Amino acid sequence: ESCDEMVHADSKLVSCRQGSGNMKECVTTGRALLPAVNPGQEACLHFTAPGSPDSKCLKIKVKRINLKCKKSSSYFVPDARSRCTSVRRCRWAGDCQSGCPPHSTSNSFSDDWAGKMDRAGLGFSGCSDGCGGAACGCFNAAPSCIFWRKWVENPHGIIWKVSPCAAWVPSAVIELTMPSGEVRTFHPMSGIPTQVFKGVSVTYLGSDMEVSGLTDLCEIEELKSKKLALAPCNQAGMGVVGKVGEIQCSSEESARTIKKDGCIWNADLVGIELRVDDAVCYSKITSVEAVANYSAIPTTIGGLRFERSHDSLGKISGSPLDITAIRGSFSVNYRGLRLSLSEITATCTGEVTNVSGCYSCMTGAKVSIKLHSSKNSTAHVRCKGDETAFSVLEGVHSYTVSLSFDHAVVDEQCQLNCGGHESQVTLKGNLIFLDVPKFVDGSYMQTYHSSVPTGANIPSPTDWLNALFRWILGVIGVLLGGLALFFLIMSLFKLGTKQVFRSR
Amino acid sequence: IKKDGCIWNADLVGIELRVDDAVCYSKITSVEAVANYSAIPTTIGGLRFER
Amino acid sequence: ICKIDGVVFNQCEGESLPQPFDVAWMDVGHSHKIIMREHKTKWVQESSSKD
Ligand SMILES: *[C@@H]1O[C@H](CO)[C@@H](O)[C@H](O)[C@H]1NC(C)=O
Ligand SMILES: *[C@@H]1O[C@H](CO)[C@@H](O)[C@H](O)[C@H]1NC(C)=O
Ligand SMILES: *[C@@H]1O[C@H](CO)[C@@H](O)[C@H](O)[C@H]1NC(C)=O
Ligand SMILES: *[C@@H]1O[C@H](CO)[C@@H](O)[C@H](O)[C@H]1NC(C)=O
Repeated sequence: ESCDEMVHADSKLVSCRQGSGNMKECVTTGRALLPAVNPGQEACLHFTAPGSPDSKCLKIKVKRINLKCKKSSSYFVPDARSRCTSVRRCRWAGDCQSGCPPHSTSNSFSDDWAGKMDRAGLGFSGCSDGCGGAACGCFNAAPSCIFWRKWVENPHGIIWKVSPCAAWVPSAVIELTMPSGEVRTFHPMSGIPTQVFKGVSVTYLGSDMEVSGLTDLCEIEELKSKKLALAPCNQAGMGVVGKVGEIQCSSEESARTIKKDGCIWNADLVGIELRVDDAVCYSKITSVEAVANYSAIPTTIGGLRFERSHDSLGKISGSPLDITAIRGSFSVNYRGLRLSLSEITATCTGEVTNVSGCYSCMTGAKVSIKLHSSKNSTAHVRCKGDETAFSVLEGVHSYTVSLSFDHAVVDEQCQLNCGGHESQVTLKGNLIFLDVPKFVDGSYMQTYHSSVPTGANIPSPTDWLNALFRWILGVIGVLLGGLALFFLIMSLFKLGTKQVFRSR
Repeated sequence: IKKDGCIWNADLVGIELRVDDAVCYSKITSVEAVANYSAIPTTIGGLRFER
Repeated sequence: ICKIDGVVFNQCEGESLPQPFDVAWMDVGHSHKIIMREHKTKWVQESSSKD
């Protein structure tokens, strides 16, 4: 589409050579700054070389500006159950004379338990006292050593993905297109590097917007059913039992098993109970739908409406009413890149065909320009009020661009130049005025709103009172019409008073 | 950023993986990210900090 | 990096003395090699009959 907000910060900053024989470049390094634009615009970065007449540009596309958060940590908490077993034996020797552990023996496995398995998981080797005598099965009036082992299992295999965060910094999407032809996408943050690709390090800056009731919130998501929910989650390994934050592990593929080497649990996550050689285990682990402040996919806590935006690396978003933020300018840095220049530009001349659009408003005024040349794309339009750059194709085609005007009757003379050749163009048409749209029920904001033009807010006497019916004749006609209406309303009022007076 | 001279305490880069991916996200903040970030011309209080 | 054993790689407008440089590389059967710093590898057996 169109383009605006040119920079030209590092023009004529090359140290190239003959260029592989005919024409090439080596590297271009500098720094520029891109101001904030409305969602659905393009910011071009036009370079200028001292030898070549014109060069290509670098367009920046922004679609949505959502309110996301960072990633403090990442872990997976699997579902657990209650499993336990025991064994009843007899003393029959000096191994169980008085107590089971003499001083510190915790290895309560006599090469018979089922703990030496890959699906067992984590547990605690405990022990207690039992019965001694003929009524239980032995021949000694002394308690027998009865050991017990409990653990957790996962029959189903439901895997959850929790990501704690307490920053909630503004972010957006960027569809960057390199001048060579490659087009990629990435999600920059507010002041955080965004995986620099081929030297380009375009970053986004915010305004540090405060939150109303966002203190302890997370972005726990489900993998199988793809169910999302907003609920306060725990912190890193050093945690407290009582809320979310049960037995975790290393990764998702390692979350199917609750074995050691990756799974971490502190203490007191499963209870033990026994009356007579039973050693039964009860369940105390709570599910995800058990803590307080457990929301769902649609969340309207406060002024923010947390929706579920389909996007990679993040599935949490939200958009309040029109905010009109202060500034959202970018910052682009370069380290190294290659670009080819033709420098063989020939005679080119264009003209204006159509013109339409709004007043000085959001979408602007779109103007169609037709060109004809042999070069693929060498053009740079420059005029007063606003500057717009775009790309063309080989041959004769039609192109549509948008410019910013501040007058109803757009009748001026701009200068158009493609490559090294220059010419003159003219614009002539009628435009209209559109204000900021109003809110309607049933509709919710998706990403954000940038800004709305509400500066003038005053009627223009030049455009107004034009299609109603030179100035002297108009004043005379208005005066005659006013006198006629005055006589009419006087006659009507006299008739009304006459009707009210009589026939009482 | 090699060792033997560079100093970092802990928890400066996170690890994330679902199925043999091991993707790393960025958490380091730039200089223009903390609060109370002024510029070369500064007039905080009665003092006019110039360069 | 500008030149590797008398082979033009980049544009530097000047050459310096040779110096060792540790970096991984791979071949695809072409003329020159391709060096790579960040790469993710995966070992697969596939139960091929050639093995
Ligand atoms: C739920 O939110 C309310 C309001 O913010 C808060 O007072 C309460 O402590 C929260 N509950 C939990 C368990 O954090
Ligand atoms: C220019 O003429 C009208 C005016 O808007 C427009 O509908 C038409 O599509 C334009 N011409 C071409 C060739 O696109
Ligand atoms: C111009 O475009 C045509 C077709 O898109 C392409 O074949 C040609 O290589 C382009 N020229 C240059 C110099 O890139
Ligand atoms: C910024 O300055 C204000 C006023 O001096 C202070 O209250 C606030 O804590 C400062 N911010 C930080 C992050 O130190």
